[PDB]
Amino acid sequence: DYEYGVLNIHLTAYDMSLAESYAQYVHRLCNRLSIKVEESYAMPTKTMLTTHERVVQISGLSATFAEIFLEVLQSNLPEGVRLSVREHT
Amino acid sequence: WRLSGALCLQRPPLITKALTPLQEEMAGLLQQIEVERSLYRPGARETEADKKNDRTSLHRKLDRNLVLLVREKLGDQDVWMLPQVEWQPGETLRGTAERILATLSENNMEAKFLGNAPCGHYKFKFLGVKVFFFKALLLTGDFVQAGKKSRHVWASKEELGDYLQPKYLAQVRRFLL
Amino acid sequence: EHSPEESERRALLLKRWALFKQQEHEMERDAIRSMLEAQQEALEELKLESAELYAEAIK
RNA sequence: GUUAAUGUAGCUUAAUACAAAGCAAAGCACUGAAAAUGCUUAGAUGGAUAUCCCAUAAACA
Repeated sequence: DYEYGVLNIHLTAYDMSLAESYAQYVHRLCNRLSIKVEESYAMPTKTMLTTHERVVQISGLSATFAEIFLEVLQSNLPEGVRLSVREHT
Repeated sequence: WRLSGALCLQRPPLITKALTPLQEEMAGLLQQIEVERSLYRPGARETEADKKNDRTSLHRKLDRNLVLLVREKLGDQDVWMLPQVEWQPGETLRGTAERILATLSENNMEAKFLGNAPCGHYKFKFLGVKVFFFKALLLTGDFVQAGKKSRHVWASKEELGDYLQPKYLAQVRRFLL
Repeated sequence: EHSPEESERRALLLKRWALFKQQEHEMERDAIRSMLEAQQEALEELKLESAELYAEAIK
């Protein structure tokens, strides 16, 4: 018996507001799908200019649900934002 | 009983839907205020322009999703099928699913099997046989040998009905987009 | 910077864009339900022929 | 075709009366997230009696 793990999506965008707007937008999209989001953590600045990364916690996926979800997420991606999918520690 | 396994491969849409011009100009406006209120060779956009007929090539479409569809030959049958391979009960569906990824396609496609539960099963009889349709999501696909001797076609659902007539093969749309 | 007329024009279509998304989500949610129900339907189909094979699948 | 499902809007036997209702869901604003809150968005009798029914989709086929 196995189920989809809890995978954090790190929304990395140079502009904080753009990431926040997508973070609010993507989370609201998750509300449509009823996807549980435990937390939205903020990473420190990517000091070298700096960039801002925002975690969108995602818990619980299904085989058919997962395939549609990623497709919706891609289309939602407004501009110059890089998506990421990584298993939580 | 003869056991035959198949995989319903899913190709992600690489390119997002284009934003409206008002969104772009609105994006410019929010971009400017964001700085004020800030708190602390690439591949071609569409690689289909040159081909126009390479259904075999994985990159038949980039804006939309695709599903691999491979002509298959059996001992007594030769019909257009979803990617299919012969499997044994000892191997689990994911293990059989993995074999389909390399056996039929022999490519370095990037696939992860997160859900072991299958999405499609249909029985075809003339000898009792059944087809297993697995489900998986692709982050990206690197399909080697685009021009194979096989008639593999990447089409999500548009060509599924055209090539797969019977309900045992035309109902694959039920779990597809 | 958008003009006040532009905001009014955008405001009208933003409602349509919200409406377009809202209709899509209802279909999308129902589509998942059919797909999930179809996935359950696929689960039942092979169970009749051979339940032992699912023993590996359910893992 | 035989069995069988299944047809007010995600849900409801809310309703056929004085309303096609209530609930779920939705945009934006409000910036930990969520929830709350303000301002806003879209809808059904696919169908009859006063059970068949055509459509749909299954085991038989």
